[PDB]
Amino acid sequence: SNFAIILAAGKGTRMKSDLPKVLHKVAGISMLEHVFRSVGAIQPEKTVTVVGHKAELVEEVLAGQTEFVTQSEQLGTGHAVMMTEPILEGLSGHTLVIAGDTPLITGESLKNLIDFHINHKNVATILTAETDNPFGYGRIVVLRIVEQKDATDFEKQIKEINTGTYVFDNERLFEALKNINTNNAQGEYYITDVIGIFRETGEKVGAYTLKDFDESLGVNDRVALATAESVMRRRINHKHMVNGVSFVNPEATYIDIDVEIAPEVQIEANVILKGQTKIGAETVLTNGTYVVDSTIGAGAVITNSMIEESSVADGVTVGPYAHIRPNSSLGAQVHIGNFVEVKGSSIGENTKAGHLTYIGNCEVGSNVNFGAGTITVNYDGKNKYKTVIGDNVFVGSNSTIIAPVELGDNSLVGAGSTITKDVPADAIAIGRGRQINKDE
Amino acid sequence: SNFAIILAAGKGTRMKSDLPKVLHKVAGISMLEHVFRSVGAIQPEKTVTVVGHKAELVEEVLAGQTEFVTQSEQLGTGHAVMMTEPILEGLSGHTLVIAGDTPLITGESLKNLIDFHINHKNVATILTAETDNPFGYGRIVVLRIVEQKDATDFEKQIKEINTGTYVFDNERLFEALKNINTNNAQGEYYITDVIGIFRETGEKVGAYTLKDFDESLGVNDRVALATAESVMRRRINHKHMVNGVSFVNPEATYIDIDVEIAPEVQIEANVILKGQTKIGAETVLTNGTYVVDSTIGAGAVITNSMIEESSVADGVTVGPYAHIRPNSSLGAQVHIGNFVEVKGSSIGENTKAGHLTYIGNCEVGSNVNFGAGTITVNYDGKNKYKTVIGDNVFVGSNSTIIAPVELGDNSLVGAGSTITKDVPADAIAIGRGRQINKDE
Amino acid sequence: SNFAIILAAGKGTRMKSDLPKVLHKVAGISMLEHVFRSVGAIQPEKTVTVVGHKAELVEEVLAGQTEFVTQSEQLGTGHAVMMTEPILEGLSGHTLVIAGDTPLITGESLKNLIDFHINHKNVATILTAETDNPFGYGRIVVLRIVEQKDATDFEKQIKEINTGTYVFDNERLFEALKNINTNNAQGEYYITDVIGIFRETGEKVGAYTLKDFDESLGVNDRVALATAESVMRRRINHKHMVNGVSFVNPEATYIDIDVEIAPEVQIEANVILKGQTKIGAETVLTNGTYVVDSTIGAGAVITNSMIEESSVADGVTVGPYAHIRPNSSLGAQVHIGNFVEVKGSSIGENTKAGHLTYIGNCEVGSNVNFGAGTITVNYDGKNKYKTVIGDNVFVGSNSTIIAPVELGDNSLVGAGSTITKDVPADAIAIGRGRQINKDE
Ligand SMILES: [Ca+2]
Ligand SMILES: [Ca+2]
Ligand SMILES: [Ca+2]
Ligand SMILES: [Ca+2]
Repeated sequence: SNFAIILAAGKGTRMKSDLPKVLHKVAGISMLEHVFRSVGAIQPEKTVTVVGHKAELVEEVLAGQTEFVTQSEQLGTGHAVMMTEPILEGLSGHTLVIAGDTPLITGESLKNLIDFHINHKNVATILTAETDNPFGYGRIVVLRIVEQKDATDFEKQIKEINTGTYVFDNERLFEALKNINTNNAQGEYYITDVIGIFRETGEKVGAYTLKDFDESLGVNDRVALATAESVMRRRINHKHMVNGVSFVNPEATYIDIDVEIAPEVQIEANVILKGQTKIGAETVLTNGTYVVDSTIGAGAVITNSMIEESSVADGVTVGPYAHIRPNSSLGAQVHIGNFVEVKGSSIGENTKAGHLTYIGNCEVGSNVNFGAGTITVNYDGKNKYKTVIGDNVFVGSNSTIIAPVELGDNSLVGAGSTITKDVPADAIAIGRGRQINKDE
Repeated sequence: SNFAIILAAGKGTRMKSDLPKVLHKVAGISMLEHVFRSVGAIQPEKTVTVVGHKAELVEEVLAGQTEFVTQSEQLGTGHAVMMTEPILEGLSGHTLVIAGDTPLITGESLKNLIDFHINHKNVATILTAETDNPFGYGRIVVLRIVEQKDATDFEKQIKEINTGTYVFDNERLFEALKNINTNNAQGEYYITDVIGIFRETGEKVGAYTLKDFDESLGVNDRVALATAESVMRRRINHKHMVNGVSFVNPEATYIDIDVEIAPEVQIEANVILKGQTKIGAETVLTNGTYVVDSTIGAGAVITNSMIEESSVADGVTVGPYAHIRPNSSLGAQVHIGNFVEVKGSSIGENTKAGHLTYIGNCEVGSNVNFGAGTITVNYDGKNKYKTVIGDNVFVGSNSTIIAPVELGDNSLVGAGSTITKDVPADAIAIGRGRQINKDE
Repeated sequence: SNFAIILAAGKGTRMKSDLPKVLHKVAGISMLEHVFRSVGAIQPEKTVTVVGHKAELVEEVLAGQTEFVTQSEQLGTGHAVMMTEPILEGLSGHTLVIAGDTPLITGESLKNLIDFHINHKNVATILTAETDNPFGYGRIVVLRIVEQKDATDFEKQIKEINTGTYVFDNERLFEALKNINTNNAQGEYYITDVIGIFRETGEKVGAYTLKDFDESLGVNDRVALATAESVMRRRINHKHMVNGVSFVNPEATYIDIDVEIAPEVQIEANVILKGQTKIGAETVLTNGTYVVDSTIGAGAVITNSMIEESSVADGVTVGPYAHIRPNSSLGAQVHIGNFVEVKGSSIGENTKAGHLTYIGNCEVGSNVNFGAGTITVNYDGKNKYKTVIGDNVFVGSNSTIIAPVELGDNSLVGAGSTITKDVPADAIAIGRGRQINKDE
């Protein structure tokens, strides 16, 4: 009963990019994916995306749930939708035609668009909006969509404009296109021509007006791309605020569309949350914090730090200026202070690494203490090695732990030491020279 | 002659918080405290705050200057103000009734509110404002405050709305409430009912209209809380700019309400100043700088750094990426470079710690030089120790100074050394091994 | 044929600064320089800047291309322009009179201003604009410029105001001033008085209206200075976006007026680019990145780092939290990780310094590897020294390389070592003590 056609064929030269226009991201995902998500709201029985230049590229990612069709020749929107003929020809119902570059339209508006369509038995309904600066846009007279050039000194005053989003009765849509194309006397034909045909035939043409004009934004250049990110950012942050998350400045906090955040979390300005990130209850995120594809538990405090593809338990304190790199896990109540880098290591609960430390490829136990300046070495030039540090070990400041090596439970390393051999449990490893003063 | 009643009883379920609503902060202090500060402007002979859930909590901080009264049962604003009867009953004068959730109202407006009250001998004056979207708010007809539901197809057009802030003649206020409550035929009664009673009795009811509608904002959820921080931020930064402080972007700089800043200071965007912080003349604060409960002198340059509960003299340069922790003091012209952490230490003038260094619990003299990579160790596992470093000492790069220990004036430590014993004045301490090459 | 007079004499007491008002910067250069750049658009045969207090200071920088004249006495704008008499007296043509504190006016508007001037043969044309809050500004009746005080209950309604920018026929301009000054019966005389004289004489006085009122902004205090930076920031970022640069938030990115950025560059919010900075194609700049007077190549990724007066080749990755200091050069595909400081050193291609490292005054070859914690020492107290590190050298973690010293190609340093003597090619230098365990 409901069908959807997504127009996603290049031609976006104002973007000054080699990437297909619809692949440019907005709050974490491509414009095309935001459009697929809105389209899902109408629960279309079938969906077809017309692609073009770098066709496979657009398919080489956001594929699967959707049928694709390629157009090797660009002859306008009419032609583009004509390329979906092989799949929608004959079926009865309602067909939504939408551009892959209008990422701000919501599922709720698409739905209101169809409802209106049916509630008036229209043959075609134009999604429209009102602006005080109609310049350029096609004007809505419903009788006909007058273009800017073909507009009369009078018509150039119509506030209501065409958003380029439509709903047509599937049977008549392909008919009109088939017709226009042959008796067009021109090469390229636009989808708005079909609106012209229903005018001739006296068929019913409705128009749904959007409440918010800004949701109709079509992205043609990077100025409109930034505007899209601005609206999407406000939308995302608004939902988080209604859900109990505090923002010092929601106009300057950057949270991707799929990030999950528990109520009571507090977010200072200029925090960045990307990908599949998740934040537990009562966690505090301070200015400069940057988190990507990670999980942060409840009661944590992340201070001006960078966390990537890692997991952080409840009550962890990180920062300021720490870097938690891929595949690290920080156990409950762990503390990572300033200028510490943790990479590919698991760290047991209550362990502390408060300063200028590098921990890579280690399995670390609980209640371990890393003195300021501790460095793990697990790279020789071609191969890496792992290090095991037991529970309750004390690693003196400015030490160098050279892997492969193991430190047993409760062992201790003296400051300034260089460890090259296993240190047994309860032992004490020292590898530093003796001090020698010299008067005058 | 002037009395004030502050309504601060829970019921804020849209906040999704376990903290009493009025305790949520805006620019450094609770909404309740911003309201107390505005209220002080009318110089009320007596002030009473009606609290409720977590009553003690609200008292367990912002107490002292104000009388509190608890309401174990929530039966509306009428009931809430009725709880202050034991204290304001009988007194003559003017009584301001204000919610603890309207933190943007200024003392100047409260004052204009009273003046208006007296200048018209009103019995009650409603603080009002005009908006183009009156939906939801009580409409002002002065005759009566028509609610959204009880509003006629006509009345729902009144632009002027009720802010919920009022001034009543104290004697008649408690009378009407006492009355309504008994012949109410209902449990809960609203303070706006008193406006209804004065209508019956034909008493004079005025209305003061605020010039700025946004100052009337009542905070019910975290979206309005962010709006309150946005307005308060602009207000605070505006005053600093009029006072000679330059801001690269005052819409994105976060300065708490009590921070003091001398004229000629320059502030880049995204700087955060909290608590009792004070900044001296001509100081430059760059992007990312975060200062809490600290004092910074004149002529300093703080570059992307974090400073907490410390004192910084004139001409100090800090950063980028340095962390000055609690109870540290940096003398005149001291320089702390990148990746340096200073914790609980005093540092004499002209001393320099330019790179990757950790200085904790030390008393440091003047003209000292910390080579890159120097680490102080004053933690054994259960106990801490102090270190004294005299004037003009040179601490070679990558050294480890293990406390307790002392370095005498003009002494010197060789790079890569580990110091465990006192180093006498003018001496030279070395604790590093010898280098051994190996051909091929 | 075209002449220009720039009014830049102090009197800006609301700025609370000891610097001449026009010297305050906006997006990297003084307000005066933005005005010179707009003025150049009219291609003036001669340009004269009237200075005053700290006269030399204004000349001690933005000099050269312009004639200066000092006024030791402040008797108004009429007097100020009278000081340029010695140079413009007698010449025929058109003379633009503009204040050094209106940095937002564009060259395109100045040009439209002259065109209008000539297209109407006016004797004088007032650059005007319309605002809904004319309060304070001089009203435009063209007949006369009525001031706020001398305005009639009616005139105080004129929406069109005087921007203080004018074009006069050079011959008549000095005539009227010469006249007014003698029969003024007052000390100070304003340039708007000349508009009064042409009214008496019945001469033609036109007015060009600006499309954007905000471009007329005169900066008198730091609140308007921030507004100027806000408009200039939007203008600069807009041009970059039209040119192919992506901005996550162009309202919070700080790019100086002369920074050059190649298309396809991606810029996260809160990035700062200053001075003569240049960014190559497809480079990614993340939140917190701060670049000053540097060149970054194509395909680089700068993550939250500070780069000053340096050069960075193609494919370099820097950050997070690295500091590249003055006079450093990073070769192609070099990698500088977190907490690394590079100062005055050249670094060959593919070299890697991934953690907690300080590299100063070194010449480093290609394919070198700096293990975490490596420190170069080239400071003794009064003198500095250089270090040469050949190609393919491996510098073990936590080492100390003490200059002057040299490491030959393919040599290697063992971790925890202190190097004080040259290390020959293919050799292996070790300077660490031996580890000694201790049971229980
Ligand atoms: Ca274990
Ligand atoms: Ca001393
Ligand atoms: Ca070579
Ligand atoms: Ca070290």
